[PDB]
Parts: sequence; structure tokens; C-alpha cells
Amino acid sequence: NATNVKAMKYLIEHYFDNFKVDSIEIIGSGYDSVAYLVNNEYIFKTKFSTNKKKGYAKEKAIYNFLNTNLETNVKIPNIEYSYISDELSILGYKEIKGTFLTPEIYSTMSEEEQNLLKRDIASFLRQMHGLDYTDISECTIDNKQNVLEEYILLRETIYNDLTDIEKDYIESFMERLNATTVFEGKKCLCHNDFSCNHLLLDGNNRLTGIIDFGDSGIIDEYCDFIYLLEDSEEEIGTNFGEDILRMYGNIDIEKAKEYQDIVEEYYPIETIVYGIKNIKQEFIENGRKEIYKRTYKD
Ligand SMILES: NCC[C@H](O)C(=O)N[C@@H]1C[C@H](N)[C@@H](O[C@H]2O[C@H](CN)[C@@H](O)[C@H](O)[C@H]2O)[C@H](O)[C@H]1O[C@H]1O[C@H](CO)[C@@H](O)[C@H](N)[C@H]1O
Ligand SMILES: Nc1nc2c(ncn2[C@@H]2O[C@H](COP(=O)(O)OP(=O)(O)NP(=O)(O)O)[C@@H](O)[C@H]2O)c(=O)[nH]1
Ligand SMILES: [Cl-]
Ligand SMILES: [Mg+2]
Ligand SMILES: [Mg+2]
Repeated sequence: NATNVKAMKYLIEHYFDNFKVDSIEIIGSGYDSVAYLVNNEYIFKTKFSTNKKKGYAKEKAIYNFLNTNLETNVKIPNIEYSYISDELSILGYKEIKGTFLTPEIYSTMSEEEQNLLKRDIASFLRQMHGLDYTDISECTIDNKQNVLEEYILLRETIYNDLTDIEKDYIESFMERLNATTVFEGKKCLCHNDFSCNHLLLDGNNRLTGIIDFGDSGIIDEYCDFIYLLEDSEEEIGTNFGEDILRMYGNIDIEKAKEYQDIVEEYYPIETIVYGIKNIKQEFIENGRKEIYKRTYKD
């Protein structure tokens, strides 16, 4: 563990001239990134060359747009340090203090505390979804079209070596993709990874901050409800997302659920595709196995 930290301490001090690292520890990690807490005060998100090429660039542009344009008491990252190159990206900002929302914590809250948190969330999403996004119009994401392109990449690579059961799962998804209407609604700026491990609470169990707008863009309004609607051990549950949808208002709940259900069905294929693009066999295997788990669950 000691070695990662030394290397990143060196890089931080090297690229940010007057910055002195008195302490540094690993605070989280993704498949291709590592985040560090520095001087018990700064978060530094870091990445070495992936399929970002412009990964931390977009994320930084989104923080800069949001810090200019949001009116909210909810805190988000405000970038003070950035280094962006092809081979290395680093973003630093002051750590937002608080406690991440979990299902356990939620279950200890009174009904009223739960209501007020749901309202805070609905309010934040209403404010962000309502922004005029002209000044960030580069950050458009078309999920349907992305899936089509990923399907083509599958066809060009490993599709012919998949099993019949795997192929059928994929084709059955594509048929559903082609029949759905859930990509034809309102587009807006969405966080696009809006799960409870990105939501911070203050000492009264109210929403105090939101992190990791790394996947944000102009996309279907339904996107920001995918995790709030998810029924799993990591998320609070379907009722939570429904109530939030009612508070948010002017949105078709049944289509939001259809959108989540389609995204969930896509997951094993998304996983396979990630493995192909990043040359990681392990993801290809995991996604294929998951197709069997889902096929046999009923
Ligand atoms: N950054 C590390 C965060 C941690 O690894 C994590 O929570 N990682 C995430 C764990 C989730 N169980 C995965 O699945 C999530 O999304 C699926 C659809 N996208 C849902 O059907 C699923 O029900 C949900 O659970 C999710 O895809 C993982 O997301 C991570 O990988 C995605 C690529 O697939 C990226 O796009 C995300 N930015 C990143 O958070
Ligand atoms: N308390 C607190 N924790 C934070 C803050 N920013 C980051 N973290 C912590 O660091 C972890 C990683 O941050 P995050 O932005 O989600 O990055 P990532 O998802 O691992 N990487 P990427 O977004 O490049 O794929 C978070 O899960 C959380 O543990 C912050 O402002 N406050
Ligand atoms: Cl495999
Ligand atoms: Mg994250
Ligand atoms: Mg992220």
C-alpha cells in the first residue's frame, strides 16, 4: 500500500508547485482510477491513460459549469487543482464533509427525516435538470446510439464465439431496445451516476453534498432515477425512488421504471463490452456468467 501513496505524493508535489503533502491515504478506487485524501482536507482523483483521453477533462468542465450556474446549498466538488494529459489526469478539491447515505442509516431515520431527505434530493435534481445547458452542450450522451455502437463492436469481435444462450440474451435485449419509447423524452443535464454512495448527509441526516459527476451529461431525464429505483443491497429501494419521483413531479413514473429495467438488463452486456474495449478478459467472463445467472433465475 505504501508505494502507491509515495508515487502519488510525488506527482502531486511535482505538478502543483507549492502544494505540500503532509499526509495522504487511499480513500477509494474504481477499475481504472484511484482517489486519495490529502492533508485530511483535499480529495485528489487520479487516473493513468485509459479510454478517457478526455476523462478528467469533461468532469472538470462539468464542475466548472455547475459551480457557475447552480443555485443550491448542496455542496459539490470545486476544482482547485488540475493536471490533464493523455497519460495522466489529476483533479483536486476540498473534501466535502459528511457521512455517505446507506440503507442502514436510512432505516434508522424517522419517517419525517426520510421525507426531508427525499425532498432534498428531488429538489437538487429539479434544479440541475432545469439548467439551461447551452454552455455545456458538448457533453451530450445518446445512450441508445451508444448501445447500438457497442453492439456493432460485439459483432466485429467476439459475438460469433458466444454461446446460443448468450446470443439470445443479447438479441432479446436488442429487440426490446428497438421497441421501447423511453429514449424519446426530455433530455437534460444529469448527474448520471446518482447512487447513494455519492450522496453525503450532515449531522441532521439532511443532504449536504453530492460527489462524482464524472459521468454527467445531457441525456434522458430518466437517467438520474436508475439507482433510486434499484432494488439491491447497496441502494435504499424502489419505494424510495418512487416517492422521490412523486416529489420531483411532471415525470412518467412507469417509463422511469422501464428505463431502469432496460439499463439493468443491459448490465451484463455493458460488462462484456467494457472487457473488450479495455482488453480485460475478466470482465468478458463476468458478463457472460451473469447472463447465465439471470437466465436461470427464472
Ligand atoms: N468508480 C467505482 C465505483 C464502484 O466500483 C461502483 O459502485 N461500481 C458500480 C457498481 C454497480 N453495481 C454497477 O452496476 C450499476 O449500474 C448498472 C447499470 N449501469 C445497474 O443495473 C446496477 O444495478 C448498478 O449496481 C455499476 O455499473 C458500477 O459502476 C461503475 O462502473 C460503471 C461502468 O459499468 C461506470 O460507468 C460507473 N461510473 C462506475 O460507478
Ligand atoms: N467525504 C467525501 N468523500 C469523498 C469526496 N470526494 C470523493 N470522496 C470519496 O472518494 C471516493 C471516490 O470518489 P469518486 O468521485 O466517487 O470517484 P471514483 O468513482 O472512484 N472514480 P471515477 O469517478 O474516475 O470513475 C468516493 O466514493 C468517496 O469515498 C468528498 O468530497 N467527500
Ligand atoms: Cl470469456
Ligand atoms: Mg464514484
Ligand atoms: Mg465517477
